Amino acid sequence: MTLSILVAHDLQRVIGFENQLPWHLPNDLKHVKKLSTGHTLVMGRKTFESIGKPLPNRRNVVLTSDTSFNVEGVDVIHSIEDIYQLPGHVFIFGGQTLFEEMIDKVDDMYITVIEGKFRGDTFFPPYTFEDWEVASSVEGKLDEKNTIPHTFLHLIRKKLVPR
Ligand SMILES: NC(=O)c1ccc[n+]([C@@H]2O[C@H](COP(=O)([O-])OP(=O)(O)OC[C@H]3O[C@@H](n4cnc5c(N)ncnc54)[C@H](OP(=O)(O)O)[C@@H]3O)[C@@H](O)[C@H]2O)c1
Repeated sequence: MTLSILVAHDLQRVIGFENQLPWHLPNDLKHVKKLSTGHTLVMGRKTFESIGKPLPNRRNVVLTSDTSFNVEGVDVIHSIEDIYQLPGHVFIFGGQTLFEEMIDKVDDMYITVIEGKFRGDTFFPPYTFEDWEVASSVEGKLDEKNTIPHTFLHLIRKKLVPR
């Protein structure tokens, strides 16, 4: 069951400020929608509270220690271990804590690199391309509504081989 990270981060790996995306970029929300519709998003509780409602047309799974959590349209899990039981293509959708927890465990990552420097208070963990093969790299198209340069990366973990 393919396990992927799904994230947008800026040139300094910022992913959030005051529990919201620091950028306004409609084409990347379209990207997220295209990739995850019909599949599963796993997210930590703050990320979920940030969006406020489940994203439509896909399974929303929320990781929390709160056994009181029960939101309509949302499935709850209480540990990381539960992620590996989830059927199908599972995307780790945030936030900083969950990415830190999962970056060493996922098969691959769909990263939108936001090609600017924003003020942030939450970050994606450092990673090196030494470890990740660029399966694809696609420059986002800019327009009136989408004015920050950005790049769609699909990265796949490199195998460790002798020599
Ligand atoms: N740029 C992007 O693509 C993107 C995408 C999504 C989110 N974000 C940003 O990320 C930020 C939030 O990140 P964050 O790290 O502060 O919060 P987070 O990871 O979204 O939520 C953390 C919460 O998840 C629960 N949790 C995490 N690990 C757990 C475990 N092993 N077992 C049980 N529960 C666990 C805990 O909830 P309880 O405290 O309820 O137990 C924890 O407080 C927001 O600013 C958001 O905008 C960015």
